[PDB]
Amino acid sequence: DLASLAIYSFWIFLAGLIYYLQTENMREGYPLENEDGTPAANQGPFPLPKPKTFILPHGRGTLTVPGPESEDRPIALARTAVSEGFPHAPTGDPMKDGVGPASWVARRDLPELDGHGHNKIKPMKAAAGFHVSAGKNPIGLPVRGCDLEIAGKVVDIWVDIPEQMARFLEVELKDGSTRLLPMQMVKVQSNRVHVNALSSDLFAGIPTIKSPTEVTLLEEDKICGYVAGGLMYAAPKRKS
Amino acid sequence: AEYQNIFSQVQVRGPADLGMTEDVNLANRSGVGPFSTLLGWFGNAQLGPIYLGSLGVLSLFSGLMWFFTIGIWFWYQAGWNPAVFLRDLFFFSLEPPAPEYGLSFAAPLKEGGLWLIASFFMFVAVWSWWGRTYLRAQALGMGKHTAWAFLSAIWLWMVLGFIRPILMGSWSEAVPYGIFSHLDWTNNFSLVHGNLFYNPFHGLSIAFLYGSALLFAMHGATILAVSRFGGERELEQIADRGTAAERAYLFWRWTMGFNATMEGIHRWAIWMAVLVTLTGGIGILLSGTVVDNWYVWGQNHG
Amino acid sequence: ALLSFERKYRVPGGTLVGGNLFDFWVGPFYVGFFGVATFFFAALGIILIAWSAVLQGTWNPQLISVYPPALEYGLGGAPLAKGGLWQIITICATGAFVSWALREVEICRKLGIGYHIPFAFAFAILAYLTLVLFRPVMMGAWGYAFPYGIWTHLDWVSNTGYTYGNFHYNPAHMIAISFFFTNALALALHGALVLSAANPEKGKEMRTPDHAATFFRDLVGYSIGTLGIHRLGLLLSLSAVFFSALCMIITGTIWFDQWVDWWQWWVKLPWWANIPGGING
Ligand code: BCL
Ligand code: BCL
Ligand code: BCL
Ligand SMILES: CC[C@H]1c2cc3[nH]c4c(c3C)C(=O)[C@H](C(=O)OC)c4c3nc(cc4[nH]c(cc(n2)[C@@H]1C)c(C(C)=O)c4C)[C@@H](C)[C@@H]3CCC(=O)OC/C=C(\C)CCC[C@H](C)CCC[C@H](C)CCCC(C)C
Ligand SMILES: COC(C)(C)C(=O)C/C=C(\C)CC/C=C(\C)CC/C=C(\C)CCCC/C(C)=C/CC[C@H](C)CC/C=C(\C)CCC=C(C)C
Ligand SMILES: CCCCCCCCCCCC[N+](C)(C)[O-]
Ligand SMILES: CCCCCCCCCCCC[N+](C)(C)[O-]
Ligand SMILES: [Fe+3]
Repeated sequence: DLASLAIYSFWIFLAGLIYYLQTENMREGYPLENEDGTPAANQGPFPLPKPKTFILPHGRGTLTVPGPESEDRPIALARTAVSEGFPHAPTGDPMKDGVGPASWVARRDLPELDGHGHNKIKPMKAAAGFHVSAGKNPIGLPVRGCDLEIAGKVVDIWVDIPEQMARFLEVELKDGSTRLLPMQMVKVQSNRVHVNALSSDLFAGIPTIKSPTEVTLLEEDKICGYVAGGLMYAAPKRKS
Repeated sequence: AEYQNIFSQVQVRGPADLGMTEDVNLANRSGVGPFSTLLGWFGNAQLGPIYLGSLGVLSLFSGLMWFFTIGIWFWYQAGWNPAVFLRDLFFFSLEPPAPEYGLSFAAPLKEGGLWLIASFFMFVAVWSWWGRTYLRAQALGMGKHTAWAFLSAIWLWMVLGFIRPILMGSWSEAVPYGIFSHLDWTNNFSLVHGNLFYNPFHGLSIAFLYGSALLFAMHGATILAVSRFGGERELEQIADRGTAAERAYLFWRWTMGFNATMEGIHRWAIWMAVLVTLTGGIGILLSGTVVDNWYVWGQNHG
Repeated sequence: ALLSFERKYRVPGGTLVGGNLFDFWVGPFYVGFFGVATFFFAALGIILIAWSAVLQGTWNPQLISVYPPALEYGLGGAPLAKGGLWQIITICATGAFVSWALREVEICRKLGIGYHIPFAFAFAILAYLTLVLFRPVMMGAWGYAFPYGIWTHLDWVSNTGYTYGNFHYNPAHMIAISFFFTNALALALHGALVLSAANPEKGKEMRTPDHAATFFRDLVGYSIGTLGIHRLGLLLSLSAVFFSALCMIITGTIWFDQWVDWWQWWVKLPWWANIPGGING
């Protein structure tokens, strides 16, 4: 009957749909690879989708996925076993090298732009008319590391203009140079800003930006990456 | 403890975003509204501007007419009494015409005509508002997923009070406008068709509902988990993948064996949700038109 | 075996239990100590399911049913064939679930991300524990729990519901549903919004998150933003399930009469109780 028809039909629709959804989620990270970088023999039941091309705004070009994928940076890792499926140990300093939880991606050395073509994120001093509207204002507070030692002082807020969101705290270290600190990895207290991820002696390691009014997708990644990596690598210097 | 990212720690405010202009008629935009420091602790604080326009107004007007044609019926039920109105508010009901009138529009005001009027207002409110979601998207040169997704929802609502009552031969088969009354109608609708738990569409529909909860819980939590790498900025992550996306993909890969992309999971999102009322719609449309009792149908399959 | 960018992430550490012992992968999958725990609890609970099925004398999944002990056994232990099997399985299930959560934690650490996922999952676990542990214990017997069977669990739901009239009248159940519907609404919107920006009208450029924001401000005069809708989603969904757990934990414990009768309280408030007309006068 009709009902039987409909439901059998549906289970078929759903299958091609789960199929469509699966291939579309392969527009990246495939083909699969062996731990040595050579293409894996088994890529699964699913073929690669036909490329699609993205036309990116502000004449910043196009993106065609799937496409040739390349790390575009040396990975300082070494095998720890003779068979596949085991961890790869850092061969240097994971933080400095940018592997493990401290990893970063070779994105664009250009800032993300707002709908108009202006830099999406700007230091609040250069963002005309922006002010702290609610909560505790961080600017002027000492910055404390997990080792419970002062690493610097907050001397501005880097704000997202279209969203009116505080993205990073600009921090002034003992030598007068500043670093950016992601707003999701800091606890704004009443008499201090506490950073659980990094100990005071590691703030200097936070990668620097080439210009004082911009950050690029590459620098955001290196910075966010480095700070998150502290959780595992700063561990021996983090107290209670 | 570490910052969990549910509520913002600090609010900064700046000049109001009158938004993008593209092919939009700015004559029809409102002024920006106040800023809510409340809305600010969880999301943006900026209210407006909004786009009113011929279809916005029609929709809005019909929308209130729906809402009021019911309001006046309740008050009259209440014996025009404010004390009663408030005590008996869920008990009021505006019911369709008796099976007696079939699909005729001649039924009286106190006996069903009023229901037709209300529905009429609702019909216009929802379709115009639909047109609104398509146009608003066109004016900015955006895809129309929001309009096609909304259509899914309209599907179920259409089937419920317009397409099914019409295929059964009468307006009495439709849903009453009332709080406790539309619940009763629902419970009853199942009792009469041999228990909806035996309808394979109802069951499918529940799977996608439960799933929507499953997936949005899954997605919401992942993005917050990687916001420490600007994960919430999904469109540029799409255009240029970050360590935020890689960590997102690998978390789910290491956990359950496969993963999505930053664009993909959003495809998984719009379908899981749209399948709720699609499947739903079908389950209900076949109930009483083709299948009189799902238990009995369940025993044979046909 | 690896995605073109996975290797630099596959570094040692993050384990909660047992150091480097189980710190490794099997194909795409991460094992970890809890990898093993869940495998163990799962293999076990499945064999215990295959075993109930022979005592039942059916190899058909539409028929297999693993039922709790009867209302006579109270909160004591039942024989295998008479409910004991269901208790071991519940222990195994719970064991599987918790273990699966803790593995999520272990993966979280290795990747240096947030714990929001294991955290959200725990709400699901709490819902299941409400239906087979908290409620029954508070009620006084293991048989108030639902059976592990495809259709029988549906029977349990329908029967438990109707024991209190039309369950729609449970106030907590009302709010719980409201969240389920709203969450599905928000999921459809969010998904639709991002896609429409990333996949514009033909030949046009990918929209900006500033367009997406506008689109919504234009539609309903407000945009929650990208950190907002994600906070929203997590919340609605967690809430739906939180209220689901509440409607059940109160049902049969502190309220055992017909849910529809509980609304008399509103109506029997002294200021408008004896006043004529309407529906309730
Ligand atoms: C929480 C609310 C009620 C209840 C009310 C209902 C109602 C009402 C319905 C279901 C439906 C289903 N229920 Mg139930 N269900 C409950 C508790 C459970 C439990 C549990 C351990 O707590 C589980 C595992 C299930 C599982 C299931 C599926 C068989 C089915 C589709 C659900 C879905 O899409 O979710 C979304 C999740 C996903 C898409 C993720 C993937 C889920 C897959 C499908 C899990 C299948 C597991 C199953 C085959 C058993 C495996 C166990 C062993 C390892 C073999 N229910 C409680 C008692 N359930 C629907 C149905 O059609 O089945 C008859 C239906 O109509
Ligand atoms: C005793 C009750 C019966 C039963 C009878 C029914 C009936 C009858 C129906 C459902 C339906 C549904 N049931 Mg059932 N159901 C039962 C038990 C359950 C159980 C359970 C036991 O755990 C669950 C989880 C469900 C779950 C569900 C949903 C999956 C499904 C509706 C999805 C939806 O989101 O529609 C919500 C969305 C809409 C209604 C779309 C409407 C959109 C419109 C356009 C909105 C307009 C708004 C307007 C402008 C005014 C708004 C105000 C302004 C915002 C201010 N049922 C038992 C067996 N169920 C529906 C279905 O699809 O069944 C197959 C349905 O018709
Ligand atoms: C006749 C039926 C009654 C009624 C009786 C009941 C009863 C009784 C109950 C509900 C419950 C619920 N009802 Mg009701 N309800 C009715 C009608 C409805 C309709 C409606 C439209 O009419 C709606 C929308 C709902 C909606 C809902 C939800 C609020 C809730 C179910 C979801 C949940 O609890 O998640 C909770 C989620 C879980 C339990 C899932 C847990 C999953 C676990 C942690 C992991 C699964 C792993 C699995 C084994 C994996 C397999 C391995 C494979 C690899 C996949 N009800 C009518 C009036 N309703 C249920 C509830 O609130 O429970 C607390 C419940 O018990
Ligand atoms: C809290 C909000 C919602 C939510 C969230 C949620 N679920 C989650 C997560 C999150 C955040 C995960 O991270 C985790 C996941 O990895 O998803 C891919 C998970 C998950 N939610 C799942 C299912 C699920 N979630 C559900 C519900 C929900 N999940 C909510 C609505 C439902 C239902 C019924 O609504 C189901 C069916 C899994 C896909 C996955 C967890 C997988 C897992 O725990 O693996 C460990 C266990 C096994 C491999 C199998 C164990 C076998 C048992 C020992 C025996 C079988 C006993 C069982 C009781 C029989 C039941 C029979 C039925 C017919 C009744
Ligand atoms: C503030 O106080 C005042 C007095 C000012 C008020 O106004 C208060 C007002 C309230 C008390 C209003 C309360 C309103 C509610 C309780 C409403 C609740 C409504 C529901 C629960 C509705 C549920 C389901 C509705 C359904 C499925 C409707 C479907 C409608 C249709 C598909 C429309 C079909 C069209 C019809 C039959 C006519 C078509 C005719 C043509 C010519 C095309
Ligand atoms: C978006 C893809 C995920 C869809 C989930 C498919 C599994 C649902 C199984 C429901 C069992 C249903 N049925 C028809 C017997 O009632
Ligand atoms: C509709 C029910 C679907 C249940 C799916 C069962 C779990 C799926 C896990 C697939 C993981 C795949 N793998 C091994 C190829 O990577
Ligand atoms: Fe998202």
